[PDB]
Amino acid sequence: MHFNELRISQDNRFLIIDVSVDNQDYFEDVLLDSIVIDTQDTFVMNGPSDNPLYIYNVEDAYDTQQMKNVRLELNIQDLKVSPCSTMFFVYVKSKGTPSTDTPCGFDKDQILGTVINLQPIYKQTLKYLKEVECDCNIPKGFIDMILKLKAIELCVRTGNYPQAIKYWNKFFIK
Amino acid sequence: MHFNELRISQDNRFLIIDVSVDNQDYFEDVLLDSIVIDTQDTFVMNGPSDNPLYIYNVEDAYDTQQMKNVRLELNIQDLKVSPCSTMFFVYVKSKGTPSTDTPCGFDKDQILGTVINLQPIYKQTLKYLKEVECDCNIPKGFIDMILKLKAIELCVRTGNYPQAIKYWNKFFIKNNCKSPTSNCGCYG
Amino acid sequence: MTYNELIYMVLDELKLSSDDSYYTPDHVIFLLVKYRSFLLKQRYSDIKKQIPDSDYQSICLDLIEVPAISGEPCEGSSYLRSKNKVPTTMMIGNPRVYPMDFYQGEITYISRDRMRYVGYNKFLRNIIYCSKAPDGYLYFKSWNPQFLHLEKVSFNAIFEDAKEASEMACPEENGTICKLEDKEFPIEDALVPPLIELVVKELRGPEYSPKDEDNNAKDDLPDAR
Amino acid sequence: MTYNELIYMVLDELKLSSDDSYYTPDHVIFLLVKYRSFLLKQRYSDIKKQIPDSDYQSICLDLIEVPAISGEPCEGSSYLRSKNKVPTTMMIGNPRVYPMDFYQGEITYISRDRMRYVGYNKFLRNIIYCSKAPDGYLYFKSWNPQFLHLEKVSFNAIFEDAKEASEMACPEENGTICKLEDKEFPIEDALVPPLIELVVKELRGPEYSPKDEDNNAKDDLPDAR
Amino acid sequence: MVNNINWVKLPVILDRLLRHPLLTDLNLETAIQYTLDFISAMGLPNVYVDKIETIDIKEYRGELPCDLISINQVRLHKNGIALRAMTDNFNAYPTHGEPSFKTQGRVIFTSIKHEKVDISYKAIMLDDEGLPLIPDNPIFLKTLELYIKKEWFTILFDMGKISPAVLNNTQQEYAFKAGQCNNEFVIPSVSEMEAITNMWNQLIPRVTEFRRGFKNLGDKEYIRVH
Amino acid sequence: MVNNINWVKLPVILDRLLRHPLLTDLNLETAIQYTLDFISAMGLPNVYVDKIETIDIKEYRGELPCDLISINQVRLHKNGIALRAMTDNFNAYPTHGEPSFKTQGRVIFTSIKHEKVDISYKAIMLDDEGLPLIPDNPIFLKTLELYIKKEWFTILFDMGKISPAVLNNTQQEYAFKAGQCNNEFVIPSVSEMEAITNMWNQLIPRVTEFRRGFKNLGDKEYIRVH
Amino acid sequence: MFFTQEDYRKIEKWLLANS
Amino acid sequence: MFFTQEDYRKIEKWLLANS
Amino acid sequence: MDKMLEISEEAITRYFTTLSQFGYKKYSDVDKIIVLFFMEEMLAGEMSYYVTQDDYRNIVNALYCLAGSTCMIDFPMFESYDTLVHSNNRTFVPRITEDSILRSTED
Amino acid sequence: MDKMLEISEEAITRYFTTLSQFGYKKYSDVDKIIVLFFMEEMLAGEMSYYVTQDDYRNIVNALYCLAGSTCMIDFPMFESYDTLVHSNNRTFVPRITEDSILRSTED
Repeated sequence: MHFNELRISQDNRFLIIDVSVDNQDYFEDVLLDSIVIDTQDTFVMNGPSDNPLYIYNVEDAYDTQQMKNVRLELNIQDLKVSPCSTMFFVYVKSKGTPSTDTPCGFDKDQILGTVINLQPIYKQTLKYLKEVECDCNIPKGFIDMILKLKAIELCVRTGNYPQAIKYWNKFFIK
Repeated sequence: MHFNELRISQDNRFLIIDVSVDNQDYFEDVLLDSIVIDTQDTFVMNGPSDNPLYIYNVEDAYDTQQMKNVRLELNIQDLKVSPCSTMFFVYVKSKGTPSTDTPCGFDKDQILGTVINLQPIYKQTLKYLKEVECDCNIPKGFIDMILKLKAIELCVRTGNYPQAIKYWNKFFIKNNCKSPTSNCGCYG
Repeated sequence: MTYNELIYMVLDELKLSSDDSYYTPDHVIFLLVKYRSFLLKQRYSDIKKQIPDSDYQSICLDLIEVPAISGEPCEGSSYLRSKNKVPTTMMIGNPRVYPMDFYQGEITYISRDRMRYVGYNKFLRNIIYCSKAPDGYLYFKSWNPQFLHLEKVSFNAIFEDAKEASEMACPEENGTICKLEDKEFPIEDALVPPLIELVVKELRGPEYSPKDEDNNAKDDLPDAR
Repeated sequence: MTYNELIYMVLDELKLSSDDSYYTPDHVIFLLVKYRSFLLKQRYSDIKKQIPDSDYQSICLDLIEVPAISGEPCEGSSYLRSKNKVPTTMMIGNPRVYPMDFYQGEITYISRDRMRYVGYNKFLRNIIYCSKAPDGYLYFKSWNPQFLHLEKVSFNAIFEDAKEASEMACPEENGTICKLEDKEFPIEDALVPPLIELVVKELRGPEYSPKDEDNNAKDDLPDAR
Repeated sequence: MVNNINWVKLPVILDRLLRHPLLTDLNLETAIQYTLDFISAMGLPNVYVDKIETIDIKEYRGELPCDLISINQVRLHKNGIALRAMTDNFNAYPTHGEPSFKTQGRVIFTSIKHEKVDISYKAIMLDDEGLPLIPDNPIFLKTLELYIKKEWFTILFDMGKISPAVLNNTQQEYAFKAGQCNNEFVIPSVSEMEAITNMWNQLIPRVTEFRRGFKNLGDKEYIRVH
Repeated sequence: MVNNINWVKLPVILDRLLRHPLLTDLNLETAIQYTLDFISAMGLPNVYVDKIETIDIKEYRGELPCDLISINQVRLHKNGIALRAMTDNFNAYPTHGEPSFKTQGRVIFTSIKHEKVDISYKAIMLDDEGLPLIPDNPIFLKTLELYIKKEWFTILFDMGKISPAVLNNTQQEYAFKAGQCNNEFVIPSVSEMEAITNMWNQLIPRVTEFRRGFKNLGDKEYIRVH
Repeated sequence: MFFTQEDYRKIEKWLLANS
Repeated sequence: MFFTQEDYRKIEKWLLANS
Repeated sequence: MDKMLEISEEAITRYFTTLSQFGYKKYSDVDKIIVLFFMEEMLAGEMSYYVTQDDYRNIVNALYCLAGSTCMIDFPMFESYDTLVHSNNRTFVPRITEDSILRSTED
Repeated sequence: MDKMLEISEEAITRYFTTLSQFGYKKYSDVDKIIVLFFMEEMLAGEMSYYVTQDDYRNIVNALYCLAGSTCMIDFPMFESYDTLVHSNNRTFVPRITEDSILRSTED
């Protein structure tokens, strides 16, 4: 099970989630179960936390192949969070048993995808480039921002979300 | 032709390949011919080597949408190679003729995509991660690891495969990884 | 001048021309190199003077990354060492490691004892260091991780053995010189007559000494046989 | 240079080529090893001078925990010690025990008398100390119970007997050199011609001396037999 | 002090000593001892870490912190009144006033039975290893280098392995740099000269800054206009 | 200083040193070390780069800039009032006025809980490699040349490879050029002498230049005519 | 955590396992 | 795997609901 | 957890490996090893019943201070397939060159 | 673009070539390399959709400060056939020596 697109809308008003189940033959029995949204405040390592930001159960929408693909567009202001200074964690679940021929390690019910707003980062890069235009010297804040973004990338791809939030809160919010 | 999912499983077992011909009607006729796997030791500038690591002819199966899309789950132990210290070259040959009026260059019967295990490289980079916190000092290890990875990335994206092999040999050929245990770890 | 000229000058002064001679040219080579080192230390250790370029010699080194002790997470940072063992230098000249251009680069060559405590100064953190370890190789250390990428260097110094450094000499434009006898002997021409005199004095007396000639299960030297 | 080259230089200067020679190469090894220490003391004991890298050797030791006296409770804290007896260092060089990496770690080689009283300074309670006991072993002492886990150290010094420390030489990359003749002799080239001269002078006179050659139940040396 | 005490690790001195071929057998074990000797012989207060730590008094006695080297002041925790040196010879001994104190080892002998006292004391800045941490001031580094060099050359000269002229030159250089370092670490900064000026020029002298923690030693003395 | 501090690269000094064949074994490492040593020993304030940088105080503590060496002043961001040095021993420690500051390492101990302060400090002009950058004043270059030569000849004389007369001459020359350099960099220029003149001649003395950033220290004191 | 139903069924299955 | 208090509360409440 | 186990085993094995090669480890890092294994036995014992999710958050965010502190403790690696910027593999398929009253359309 | 990729590939290849010959490159130059490949990544991904023409102008004018800054980054060469002073290849073809009412006249 995987993500098709997991993006925040360019208008900074919707959080786009478009999930799908993998096309391989032995997820025929497997479906999509729920969508749980967490922020940098309510995250826990062991799956979604209690009192989450927004829970979604997918039988509610439909009345079986329609249930294998889902698309959500959440008005972020309705979630009562800041679209610019929020890092969303999007969990998904399966509620379904694959066949007995699955190769090992592929049978995992849950996934996760981190989300942030790239507009503030784009504005910071534009500001630093404007500074570079004057006298052709590289500000050190620009290199610091680049390397800290790469640090958060490494933390996310290695799954070390606690230190990822620590860096986010320490550098890209305050 | 294009690649949908080209990856090594994070458990260091399976070299995952998922090819699918383009959905545009120009390429309706063209079909996949074979899958040839090469490593940095059996690589040649043009086309696959005459001593590859694995061959798979598509036509030795059901023969049309099944022919247009093919997927493999090759186990690496059968290939007698190391998942982490190896860089695979995936060649896909197409059999057919694209209909005329397609813009040129799109009608490339052969496509190539490389593979590397990024987990051990992240393991190396985590050692220098915390240098980012420490101000007053340049995070030199972090920068060095990032540039080492991006050298391979750019040399791949520009088609400069020989220098990519040279950089892989210089940097990451001595990578270590936990060999997957044959007894399948049971969970779900 | 080459090894051949010096060797055959010593031999001709000794008149060791017959192939059936006890003292071969290898005796001459050994004595010449050891007396070279002896004369260089005798001249350039008492007080500091100018060493000409002729007593200096160059080698080519290929560097490989090695662990400090072994492959372990907590055994310390890795080093760069030459693939082959490095001749010992003489502490009389200007030893220098350069990146194949003498007039460029700063790769300091320091004492082995000093090299333990080095690089802590904030402005000395991008300087590459060298020292011939007790293993015999020339280890490299620095705090700027870029040094590990370095692949090939040269080393100029007044080496202890002229022969060892001559075997490791840099390739020339024409190519490698196969015979040691065709290589340039590393000594100034102002020191050559003393060297020839010392070596000829070394082998003059022995040249006319008696041998144990008889094959009789007996020591025949007391009888001057 | 190796033991073989020095040995055969001495032999060829003396022309002891026949197998039926009174003075065998073993005499040459003995004299060379003793005159090496003699020359090194004569040169590097008067006033402090730079010692080259050629005079040193690295031995590798395997440490074992031993009681201070016996297995009693009140007999003091235990010490580590080398499994085998260690060569005696000369007091002219830069002795150093290092943890298989010369450029890292702090193990201090001190005198026997000093090591009785070390580590009372609160900042020096984590420093490992070394000395050669009258037993002939290298004993280790510290106030930091972590030291007792140490398993291997290498000791670099100008050892007083080249043969002993060369026999204890550390394994090379290729492997151990079985024959002592193929190992490397520990001396600078500037001290080699004097060493050969001294040994050759030592055995020149005895080489041509008479023997008690008649088997007649008689001493035949007064008659120059 | 005009300059700032940026801290660096001890082997920064061995970076510099072992340039000299006659000092190549020096070690961190020797560096630690001679560095502590130099720190104490110089007695510069800017090299120590200012710390404050409260303790309780059981009966005219209190436990002292582990890292204490000197006491800037002692005061009562509740009043804030500072303590003086105890001139009394019979403090905690009865037969059949203003508070004071005395410190010898790990014990502080106050004149109060049961109270908590605040001690502002000085210690040594340590490293991640339990070792001393030295200033990187090149004057300080050069003077410490010369101290260690002078000691080692004194040993070698007692042995007869160093010419007397060499030792005389080393002692001369060390003496000049010792004076230089002493002045460098002592002469006030501009901000400290404002404190000294405010202390110096006082139409109505202030002579009771010991009761406070010398808080108002440096405040300006403002006279109203009439 | 009469002249201007035009910056030039470190290897200039090695271009000048290595003309002496007895100094051909010097390297950029030794140049860097002895250049830092010389810059610190002379302590010339015109060689350092004046910078101003604002920090925020958390609770009587603040983070200090990385390149700081000495602080000219510290003031409050909102009011602009300068901070004197701390005379207190119990600054942030409570029990059961005039602002001040104190700096030891990378931390500044001020007497204010939550405020921003401006710090005017001095650092080193650095090179694009990231190395110290020296003036081209040939008096400075000559004195640094003689400093490095004096250290090298001292080391050689310790081994016994230099005559005592040569070392004595080198020390004498370096001493004279050190005095010359100190007078070169410290004697006021014509405009600095105008500032000093306006500071000296004052019918109504000004004794509050520190509250401002010594801004009006050289301001001319005008008297109205009657 | 966010338990799914099937996990609860597993829990009661294994609890009534010692029935 | 790891449980907190709340996880046990959910599990026990869900047990009691269906008993 | 089953991972605090692995980290603790790795850390103490590295500790004793260093004490085998060298004869000294910084006690400032022995403190970190002590904290680490004390926490793991705290969480794998009878005291794991007193922890809320807020306590879990605090414990994890405090243990991550030990991650790259010394070579004995490393940053753990989890199986992750995410990133800060994701790829858009959606495809475009309009219906016979049609549009809505305002915009485009697909299948 | 397809040219930022080439410039970055050349720049990092030169960087590692220097680190092969030498063991040191200025970190003031590594900063320019970092800026360059960060821009290359950002413009060739999902972040380019926020780019206006003013943003493109500013980005190009900021990147050209990197052009001759180091040996690694070099001035790009584009296909151009122009100049500040263009040529005059027009030909004069008078007709029947005919002046117009005021001006001359050609075909």
